[PDB]
Amino acid sequence: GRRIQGQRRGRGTSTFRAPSHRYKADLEHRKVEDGDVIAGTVVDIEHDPARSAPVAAVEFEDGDRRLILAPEGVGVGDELQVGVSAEIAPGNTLPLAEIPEGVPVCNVESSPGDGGKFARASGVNAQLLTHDRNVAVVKLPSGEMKRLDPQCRATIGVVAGGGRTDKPFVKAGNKHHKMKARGTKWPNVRGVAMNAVDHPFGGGGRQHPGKPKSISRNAPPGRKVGDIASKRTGRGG
Amino acid sequence: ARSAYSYIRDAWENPGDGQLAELQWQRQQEWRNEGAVERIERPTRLDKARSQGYKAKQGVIVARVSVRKGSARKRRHKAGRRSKRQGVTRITRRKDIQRVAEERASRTFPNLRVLNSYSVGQDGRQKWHEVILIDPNHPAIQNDDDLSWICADDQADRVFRGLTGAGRRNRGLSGKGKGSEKTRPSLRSNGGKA
Amino acid sequence: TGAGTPSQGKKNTTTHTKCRRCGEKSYHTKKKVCSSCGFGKSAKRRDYEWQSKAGE
Amino acid sequence: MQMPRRFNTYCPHCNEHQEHEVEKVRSGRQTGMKWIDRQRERNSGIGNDGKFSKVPGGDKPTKKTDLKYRCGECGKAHLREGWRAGRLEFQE
RNA sequence: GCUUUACUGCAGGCUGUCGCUGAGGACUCUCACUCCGGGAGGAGGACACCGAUAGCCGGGCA
RNA sequence: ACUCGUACGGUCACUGAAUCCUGCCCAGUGCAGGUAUCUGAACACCUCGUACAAGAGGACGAAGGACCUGUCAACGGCGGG
RNA sequence: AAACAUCUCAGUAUCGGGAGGAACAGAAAACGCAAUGUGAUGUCGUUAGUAACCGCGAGUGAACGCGAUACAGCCCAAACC
Ligand SMILES: [Cl-]
Ligand SMILES: [Cl-]
Ligand SMILES: [Cl-]
Ligand SMILES: [Cl-]
Ligand SMILES: [K+]
Ligand SMILES: [Mg+2]
Ligand SMILES: [Mg+2]
Ligand SMILES: [Mg+2]
Ligand SMILES: [Mg+2]
Ligand SMILES: [Mg+2]
Ligand SMILES: [Mg+2]
Ligand SMILES: [Mg+2]
Ligand SMILES: [Mg+2]
Ligand SMILES: [Mg+2]
Ligand SMILES: [Mg+2]
Ligand SMILES: [Mg+2]
Ligand SMILES: [Mg+2]
Ligand SMILES: [Mg+2]
Ligand SMILES: [Mg+2]
Ligand SMILES: [Mg+2]
Ligand SMILES: [Mg+2]
Ligand code: NA
Ligand code: NA
Ligand code: NA
Ligand code: NA
Ligand code: NA
Ligand code: NA
Ligand code: NA
Ligand code: NA
Ligand SMILES: [Sr+2]
Ligand SMILES: [Sr+2]
Ligand SMILES: [Sr+2]
Ligand SMILES: [Sr+2]
Ligand SMILES: [Sr+2]
Ligand SMILES: [Sr+2]
Ligand SMILES: [Sr+2]
Ligand SMILES: [Sr+2]
Ligand SMILES: [Sr+2]
Ligand SMILES: [Sr+2]
Ligand SMILES: [Sr+2]
Ligand SMILES: [Sr+2]
Ligand SMILES: [Sr+2]
Ligand SMILES: [Sr+2]
Ligand SMILES: [Sr+2]
Ligand SMILES: [Sr+2]
Repeated sequence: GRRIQGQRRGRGTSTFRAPSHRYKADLEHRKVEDGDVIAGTVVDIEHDPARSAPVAAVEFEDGDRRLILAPEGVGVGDELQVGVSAEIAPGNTLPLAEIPEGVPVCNVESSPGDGGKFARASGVNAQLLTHDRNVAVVKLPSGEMKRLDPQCRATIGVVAGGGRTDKPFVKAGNKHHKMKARGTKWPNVRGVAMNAVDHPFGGGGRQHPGKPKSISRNAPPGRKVGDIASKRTGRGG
Repeated sequence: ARSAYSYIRDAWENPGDGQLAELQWQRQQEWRNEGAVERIERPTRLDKARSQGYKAKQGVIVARVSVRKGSARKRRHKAGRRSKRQGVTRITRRKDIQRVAEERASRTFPNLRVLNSYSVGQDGRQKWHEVILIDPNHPAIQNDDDLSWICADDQADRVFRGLTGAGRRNRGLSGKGKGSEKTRPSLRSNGGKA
Repeated sequence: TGAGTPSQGKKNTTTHTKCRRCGEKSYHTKKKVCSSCGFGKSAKRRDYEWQSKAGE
Repeated sequence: MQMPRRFNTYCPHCNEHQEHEVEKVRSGRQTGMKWIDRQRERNSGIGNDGKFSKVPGGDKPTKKTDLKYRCGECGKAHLREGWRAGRLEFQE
């Protein structure tokens, strides 16, 4: 047959690329020598094209102007801190070790100094649970208990823009506009609606996959479609 | 009496034992951080180099080359093939890695000609070889009774035509009798069946 | 719109031009590569054994 | 059918009639060192391997008798044409 | 051209084994190697990645 | 490439606005999990064989299968008497 | 090969790299008319569709030697300095 859409994606051609030349910045935490003697002031709030959420421009003492992953409740004029001794307040960044248990945080680093990997989407947040000298236990947005190096930095509070998902797109045109700001091919043609040559589910007088949808983890690309290695399907049981 | 050289030789018969073992463990760490072709002031295996024609003289150059380990790096057939010509994984190339190394070295030094080469070990993902190259345009060499032969026009790009020692062995030219029916005087003249 | 005559009217783009190296009107001014002699692609001159009968 | 375990018949070795014992020919074990064994290895590789990719044929509804006839006095056995028999049971 | 529990193979994935690969049927360590860090250093660690091979799946492909 | 992206994400599929609803079936096939025992390759190891080798057999046994379980908004099924 | 998978077409077509006026080969860890024998290497004639290979099918297919052509043999590494 012909390569399926999922395979065309990988070549990274324009149709599948994100409009990076239009993106603003990668909200990674600032790098501090130590001391925590680094503070800045929120100079403005902006829209982040890549995440459909707001971001805050901060001017730091040492003259560095950078965009930051803003939690809810950060406004212009406010002063933020980044360091071990940073004050424990919304919008401030410091290593999990310094963060008091039971405090919601976002933009959590995976490995100390990486800049932040977890809980960055609209209105989300990780929940710092257990402390220790060897491991900090955080509960990520998906509900998974994650063991992290207490040296991993994080921002106090939940991410701005919460509830974005509560409003329906209502029309195709709205979906359209959002999709144009992401690395995605949209709209979506169902596999069952294509010719046999174009997809494992194509072909047949009437539409229907001529096979079970749960595909094995070991299936090669081109064949791994439908419900990948599902542990189960449906709503029952 | 035994030459000092024999000691370098004897050490390399078991690169995995004794002091040499420790040297390699140390060295490779640096080699891994070096490029594909690094010129070096002195041969790592002196006895071997001198034995192959090396000399401490103007116009004589030595370079270490590293190449990825393993079989062929081939792309599967995009057009129709009978089962026989569909193989991809276990297919290996006809040139040994040392030959690939000699050619890369010679490319790096367009004006020099490959004299010979030898192995200096490998790790799990690559192999290293040092190559002796000669400057056919330098008078110190044009006047050498042992090396001036390499200055002849028909010796230009000798490595690319299989005229190296590694080249000749790889072409099945070692044997003078049985088994060399299709290798001598050339693979091509014998229809390419050797 | 038909792929024939009506679609031919839209053709006013310049692609292949006289080549600096070989003189043929084959220098693709958008790719900056000569489809005839290889200029812009290779220092060596574009050539192929299939340009003639195999035994000639 | 039934078959006597022993009986008098011609022994082509003694060249005279003598008592023989009948036994079903038991398959001898292979060594894996015969020419065919080496050809299979030399000629099998990537892709189809010709004859070495063919798999065992079928069966006939009934097989022919496959027996050994051992002379009771010289100890040597001889073979004979077999005959189709659904089952062969020896008497005694 | 297309399909599949047609024949035969080939990619690919999973898995064991050997090499990379070190010290003291379950274990500790650090020194290769890997990752994070601007750096110091941190995390991991003879595993993983990679080379070789073996079994399984394998119209994704011929 | 996705990705200046991080589960309020984005990948893979099915259905196709709202409204009222969406029953029964896990035997077969698919996926997934488990698994005392059974089966399950090669290297190493042991025996026989060979002054060696080919080779024969053994022991150990990974995934996988047998076997058990989960799963139909998974392929599909919901008859005759 | 009256299908076709090994095999064949064929190391052919075509592609990458490179030298010369010619290339390449070449002074035996050879040969093994087994010898009290030959004596670097191409090439030509022959050995021969022979030996060998092969769904032992279709097909593929040498060498030593011999008669010729032309002839040519040397230089390092190390030992000791
Ligand atoms: Cl969306
Ligand atoms: Cl060269
Ligand atoms: Cl019988
Ligand atoms: Cl002779
Ligand atoms: K063919
Ligand atoms: Mg960022
Ligand atoms: Mg777009
Ligand atoms: Mg659709
Ligand atoms: Mg259609
Ligand atoms: Mg298909
Ligand atoms: Mg349907
Ligand atoms: Mg429909
Ligand atoms: Mg001298
Ligand atoms: Mg990196
Ligand atoms: Mg097909
Ligand atoms: Mg419709
Ligand atoms: Mg035919
Ligand atoms: Mg020739
Ligand atoms: Mg036939
Ligand atoms: Mg042939
Ligand atoms: Mg011979
Ligand atoms: Na060169
Ligand atoms: Na063979
Ligand atoms: Na067609
Ligand atoms: Na079922
Ligand atoms: Na035919
Ligand atoms: Na046909
Ligand atoms: Na054959
Ligand atoms: Na004679
Ligand atoms: Sr980042
Ligand atoms: Sr960064
Ligand atoms: Sr279909
Ligand atoms: Sr249900
Ligand atoms: Sr050149
Ligand atoms: Sr139209
Ligand atoms: Sr018109
Ligand atoms: Sr136009
Ligand atoms: Sr170019
Ligand atoms: Sr050409
Ligand atoms: Sr073979
Ligand atoms: Sr095979
Ligand atoms: Sr039958
Ligand atoms: Sr509806
Ligand atoms: Sr089931
Ligand atoms: Sr002569």
